[PDB]
Amino acid sequence: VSPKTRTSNLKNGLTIASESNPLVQTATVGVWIDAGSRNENAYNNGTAHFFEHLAFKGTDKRSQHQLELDIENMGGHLNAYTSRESTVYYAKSFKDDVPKSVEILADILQHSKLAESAIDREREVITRELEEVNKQYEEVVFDHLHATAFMNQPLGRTILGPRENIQTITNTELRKFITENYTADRMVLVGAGAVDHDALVELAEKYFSHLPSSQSPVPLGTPIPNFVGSEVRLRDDTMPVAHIAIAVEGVSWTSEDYYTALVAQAIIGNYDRAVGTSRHQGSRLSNIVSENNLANSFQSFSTSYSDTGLWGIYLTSENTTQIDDLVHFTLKEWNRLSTSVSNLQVERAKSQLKAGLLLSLDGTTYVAEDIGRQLTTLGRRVTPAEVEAKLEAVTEHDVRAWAQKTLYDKDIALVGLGPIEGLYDYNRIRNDMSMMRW
Amino acid sequence: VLPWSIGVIIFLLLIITAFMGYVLVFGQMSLWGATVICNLVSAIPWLGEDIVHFLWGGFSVGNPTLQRFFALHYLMPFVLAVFALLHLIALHTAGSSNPLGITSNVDKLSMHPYYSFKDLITVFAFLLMFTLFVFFSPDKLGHPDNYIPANPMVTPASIVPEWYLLPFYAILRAIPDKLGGVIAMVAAILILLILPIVDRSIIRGNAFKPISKLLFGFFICNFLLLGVLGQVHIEPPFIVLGQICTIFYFSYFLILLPMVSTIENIFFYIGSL
Amino acid sequence: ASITSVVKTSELILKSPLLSKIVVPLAKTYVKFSGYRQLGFKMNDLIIEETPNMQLALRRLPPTESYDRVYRLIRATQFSLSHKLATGNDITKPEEDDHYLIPYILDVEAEAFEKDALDNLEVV
Amino acid sequence: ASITSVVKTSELILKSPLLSKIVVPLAKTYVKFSGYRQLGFKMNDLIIEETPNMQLALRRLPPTESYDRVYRLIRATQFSLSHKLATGNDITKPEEDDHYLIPYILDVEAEAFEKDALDNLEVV
Amino acid sequence: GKSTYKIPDFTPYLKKDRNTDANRLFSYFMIGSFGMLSAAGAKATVQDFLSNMSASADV
Amino acid sequence: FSTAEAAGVKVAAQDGQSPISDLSVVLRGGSRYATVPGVSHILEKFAFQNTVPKSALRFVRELELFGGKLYTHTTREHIVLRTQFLKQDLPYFVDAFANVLKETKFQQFELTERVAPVAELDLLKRESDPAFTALEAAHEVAFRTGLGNSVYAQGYSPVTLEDVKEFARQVYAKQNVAVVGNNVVPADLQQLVGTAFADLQEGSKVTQAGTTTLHGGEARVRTSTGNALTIALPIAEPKPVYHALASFLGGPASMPWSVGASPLAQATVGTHTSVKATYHNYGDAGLFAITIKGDSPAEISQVAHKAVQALKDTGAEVTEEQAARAYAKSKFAAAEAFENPDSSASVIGMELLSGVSRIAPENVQKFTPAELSEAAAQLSASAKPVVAAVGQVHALPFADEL
Amino acid sequence: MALRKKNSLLNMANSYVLDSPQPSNLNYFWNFGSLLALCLVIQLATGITLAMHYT
Ligand code: HEC
Ligand code: HEC
Ligand SMILES: CCCCCCCCCCCCO[C@@H]1O[C@H](CO)[C@@H](O[C@H]2O[C@H](CO)[C@@H](O)[C@H](O)[C@H]2O)[C@H](O)[C@H]1O
Ligand SMILES: CCCCCCCCCCCCO[C@@H]1O[C@H](CO)[C@@H](O[C@H]2O[C@H](CO)[C@@H](O)[C@H](O)[C@H]2O)[C@H](O)[C@H]1O
Repeated sequence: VSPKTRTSNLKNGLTIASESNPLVQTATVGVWIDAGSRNENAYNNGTAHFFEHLAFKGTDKRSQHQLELDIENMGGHLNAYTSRESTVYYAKSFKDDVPKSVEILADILQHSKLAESAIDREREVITRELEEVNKQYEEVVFDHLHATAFMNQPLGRTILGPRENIQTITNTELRKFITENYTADRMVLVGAGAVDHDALVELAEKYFSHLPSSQSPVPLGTPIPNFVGSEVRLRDDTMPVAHIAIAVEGVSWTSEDYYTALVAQAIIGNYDRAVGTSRHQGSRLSNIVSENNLANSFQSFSTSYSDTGLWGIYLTSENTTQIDDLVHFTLKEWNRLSTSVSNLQVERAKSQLKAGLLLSLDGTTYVAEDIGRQLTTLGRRVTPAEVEAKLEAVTEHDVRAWAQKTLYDKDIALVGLGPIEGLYDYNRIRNDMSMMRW
Repeated sequence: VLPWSIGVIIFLLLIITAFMGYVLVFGQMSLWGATVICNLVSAIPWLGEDIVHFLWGGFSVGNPTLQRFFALHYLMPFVLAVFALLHLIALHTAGSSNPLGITSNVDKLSMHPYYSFKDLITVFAFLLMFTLFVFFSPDKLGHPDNYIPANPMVTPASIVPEWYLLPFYAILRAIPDKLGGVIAMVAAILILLILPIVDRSIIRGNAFKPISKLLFGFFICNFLLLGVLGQVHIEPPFIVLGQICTIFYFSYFLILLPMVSTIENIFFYIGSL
Repeated sequence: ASITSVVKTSELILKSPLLSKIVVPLAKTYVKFSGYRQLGFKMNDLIIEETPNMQLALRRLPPTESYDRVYRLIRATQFSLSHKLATGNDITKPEEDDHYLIPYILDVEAEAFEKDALDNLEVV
Repeated sequence: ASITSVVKTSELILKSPLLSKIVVPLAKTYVKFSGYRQLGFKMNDLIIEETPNMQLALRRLPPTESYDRVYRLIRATQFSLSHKLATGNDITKPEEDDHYLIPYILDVEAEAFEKDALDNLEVV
Repeated sequence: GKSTYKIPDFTPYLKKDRNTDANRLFSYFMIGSFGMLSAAGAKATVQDFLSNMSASADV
Repeated sequence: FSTAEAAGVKVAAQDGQSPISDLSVVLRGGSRYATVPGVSHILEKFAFQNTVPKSALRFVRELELFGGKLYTHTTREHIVLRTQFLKQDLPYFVDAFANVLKETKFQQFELTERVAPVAELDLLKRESDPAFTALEAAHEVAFRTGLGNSVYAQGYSPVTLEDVKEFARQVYAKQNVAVVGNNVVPADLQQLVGTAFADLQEGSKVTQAGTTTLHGGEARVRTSTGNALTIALPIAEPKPVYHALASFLGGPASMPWSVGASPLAQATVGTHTSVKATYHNYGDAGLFAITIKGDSPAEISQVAHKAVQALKDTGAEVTEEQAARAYAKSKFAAAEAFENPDSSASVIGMELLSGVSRIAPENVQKFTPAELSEAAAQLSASAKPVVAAVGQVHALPFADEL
Repeated sequence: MALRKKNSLLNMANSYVLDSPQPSNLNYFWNFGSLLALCLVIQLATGITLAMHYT
């Protein structure tokens, strides 16, 4: 039984949340922000990611070099990432180096220089990043998947932004972005590991007290997405492995079906030929794929946002003449969530998840990421007892009902990359979303 | 299993083809055979009578029946040839079985010239048998009544099918009920479809199975007895004998083959330890 | 039928004293009349192999056993087509009639049947 | 007919002043009426490729030329099925209608025809 | 022209209510109507055609 | 971690406040003990195959009912088999480890169809990183055998089922087995290990055939899939100061989109290359390595010169600031290693199987600038420098150039 | 593998009427092939029926 997550507010509306662990000697403090690429329009798309680079380029006090040294001398490291809906900046350190790290984080967020010289320098670095993501196939696949599923909508934009924007981002629009978005009511200061809650609250009162509040404070995790069934094909005959994603519109963080969607996802599950145990897994699709060598791997996913989600599967295969079989078998396994699933599969998946949701949290950074994610998406940390009750409430009837409204005979977004000649056209793929025999 | 199952349908098509061809002569056997075989359809409940009138195209076997059987008898051999080709295409995935029942993948021969020249021997043996019947005894296998023109009034002494259908006719006579008899007669052909299930042996074929070989001998001779009983008069003691042979026919598929094949499995294992 | 079935039933018989007393001598005569040894086969050479399970068990034979099986099948095929029987050393002696394949197929089937059972497990 | 034939005969015409004076303007209008440029093709995209010789010449294209050919064919196929024509930059301008393939096929055929000749050589 | 994340313009064709049940239902009504007439036409064709085999007017 | 003994097996457990328990069996069976090359990798991959009580398939299907996870790895020193599960399911996992050590049926088909193919995919995935290859090659040059044996099974030298069965007869024995339980009640674990591992052979301590000998030289692994260079210096007397020196010289950045303030990090400026100093203590010898990967062989060469200069410069003088920065970076590195379950298990495993008491992160020694400069001076003046080049080896530096 | 591809008979049908890879730009003059197949089927059905009544 894990220690209780303590939560406090400041006056401005900044949330402080902590989970102490007297068994460890390191601590992860950081700032989770309910803001990301989705907050840009089409003209300043790429700003949030641009800022992440400049946050570490020097502040009004410490220069770039001083910043580097200060962190080196702390002993730990700083890390940051910007997603579509969330920005994080954290610092892993030693137990007694926590006040230094909070001070550095507060500095880079509130008091960054954003000097024209450094804007101009990063503008090349980020330009080069556009031609090197090209290698990270999973990311290429999922970025096209968002682009097409949420065609011409904010969620459909990339995080990097277009080349044209990177050339025209000014310090003014950077400043404007972080002034509008990085507000106290959108931010959570999180500490996990060897942190005292009351010590962290004092550090927050010392460094984050002069944060602007937004004019209209909505609750944390507050958002209209209109999914487009569609396909992107990026055929490349020179690649040896095909990467394919298929997704339907999934569920948001606060959907009533959030846990039902997780159980459904767990019924299909994951597979990887390189892992020893995978040939033995209970999942039907796993068995079909492994026996027939249809794929190197597949990974079911259920990605959530504030007002929508994507639920689907990501497949990789070298079997380029049997891609049709791989996709056929995968969609027919989805059909069975609507037609055939019983207490047998549902109870097996529930058992696997009851542990899985707890197992994931195995280090201070994972704990901090869990506190931060939950606080910025749900507005509270959900206790393991509540999660256990929500999972227990998922029945076979619930899964069937969900699949019949979400999956059965629905439009898909489909992205294929590599030697995908044998992936059939949209109609034949989409026709596998139903069974004529049912 | 697939070439075998298609094979059973080829056999049904051959029966229908040959039945209709026999009617085209329109002798006494032609007419009276068509009458009694087509009347078996009257057993189908509710719609049986309507179906018979629809087949006949009238109220009895007559000109409409004859003309439609001509058209169908012309067509059926083409259908038969297609199914014959399908069963071969299905077989081509496994290749031919062989008299040892083991794999032949280890030692293959080209179909030509070896089987081409071996097929010539039986072609010439066949042609010799053909010649002896066609040129020297052309009427031995036939019924003299078919040289009498069809007469709906006079009923021939004995209405029997051609010899090759006789075992199924004996099976039909064995069941007293009309519908019962028809079901049994059809089952006698369709029961071939369950051999793949009821044969429980771990070994393919009988070359090495002494008990199965004896049972096969009895089964074959019983099928010949059924044939003979199909052309006797319905009189004692052939009535009871017909029933016993019919029981034996069905019990081969349903009881004996499953028993014997299970036991031989055990004897092979224990006997070689 | 499965080799598993055959082997289990045989073991029930070999356990019962009465049963073994009456079955074992019959099985020995059955095998003598079967006459597969007169073609230089071992019993296990006759088991139907055109099955996924049996293909897997055959792949798992040690190379030596595998090469010798191929020779027995070819030699037997040659006796069959010539209408001759084995003579001398080609006749399989009862001591050479070893169940070389049975352990392999029993393991393949063990897993196949466990898989079927576990595909129907119900959390209690 | 062979590309070699076509190329040689064309060169005979281009040499003769009179012939070129009357043929070249006709050929230019022929190509205008042909209208393959309206589907964004280059002339050489239309040459029949289901021959061993042409398969060989296509394999010998530089990768860039090869990738661009594939795109032109796909784009033209999409215009065809939509019953639209190319517009703007998709229309092949006369300066872009380059004989990218002709040198490759002429070399492949050169060897094929030399081979045929030399297969019939007679020591004198 | 260059970025493959900028989906080409499909606004001339995209339906605003594309994810609604009403939208699917309409297209299945068309498919269903076509199946319905094909079934009714098949029935009429088969019935009229096979009736040739029933007793003719001279019988 | 309260060290105790249960039925001849050393058991170390630390109770915690989490629903997640990690039980790890640490075996004295790493590559330095390998009878035949690659056997320790194979034995690791043969864990949780068919046992006599329970099939591999049945184990995996039941582990999915508990939602447990299985992690295995081989080092030069140990094989580690870790399971992660919910606290309450401890008895199941103890019994499963007992079945693996007592009753593994090492069947030839498992080796051909299951174990060997997976071991080969494991290796190919690691070698995708040229820096991994370079540091493996450097150990091979430096030690030849023992520590110089490959950790992973390779295709050129095949392991047989007799090899694996023999090695397992040595390794799977009370003398070579330690159990480490993170977030496991220590009294409960002792009771369960005491009943489950009672019937395990006693066996004897597995030993390295032959003494560790140090050698200098060059290795030139020609690949087409990336470029890297390791500059290693074999250490005859492993000392804790080399940790501080590794962290000082550094190489990785402590901040996104930055180069870093470490000497080796500063050696990469203007190049798309990365660098990393590491020190490996193996008890009786050590290896101090500096690995540089990059896309350009020219840039790698350029950095490699600066890197050896940096080490020489350190041998000259370290500032007080720099020495404190080294203490901080080193304490932190020790802490996160004791947190990560993979490394944690092996740390206490070493304490239990050898007798090297673990150095708590709170007891990491502070080295003065004098002690650090002295350590760097010994390295710059080593008689046996090792260089492993990977990739376009014709364009990478040689030992005599450095 | 999908049954339509695995089974040899189904696979022959499959290769002609279902998976058969066609150019994506055939116009309506490619439809006469199937019309000819339709006429041939109509001629068979009507022809066999006329044969049942013709002398
Ligand atoms: C017996 C099977 C049969 C088949 C198959 C058949 N027909 Fe006929 N066909 C007939 C009969 C019987 C007649 C004569 C009765 C009649 O004229 O309608 C006939 C008559 C015709 C006539 C003359 C029609 C008239 O009355 O003016 C034509 C033309 C003809 N067939 C063409 C074809 C063609 C073309 C095909 C196929 C390609 C074909 N037939 C297939 C039986 C057949
Ligand atoms: C009831 C079953 C059945 C019927 C009826 C049948 N076949 Fe066969 N046929 C088979 C089977 C089963 C095989 C595969 C036998 C094998 O090689 O082991 C076969 C194989 C063959 C072969 C391969 C050579 C051979 O004799 O083994 C030919 C040729 C053949 N059949 C022709 C025909 C023809 C022609 C007809 C009728 C017109 C026909 N068959 C009717 C079941 C049948
Ligand atoms: C597996 C398929 C099922 C078996 C198929 C059944 C085959 C034929 C049965 C019905 C055939 C005769 O059935 C009969 O059909 C004809 C039309 O064809 C109908 O007749 C009706 O329409 C025709 C014209 O369309 C008119 O000339 C007539 O006056 C009118 O009554 C009869 O109302 C119906 O009783
Ligand atoms: C038109 C009515 C529908 C019935 C089909 C028509 C009957 C004619 C079929 C027999 C002729 C042989 O048909 C031949 O079969 C094989 C497999 O089936 C096809 O083979 C093709 O498909 C299979 C998979 O679909 C691939 O293994 C193969 O690489 C490819 O060439 C041939 O391209 C076709 O020429």
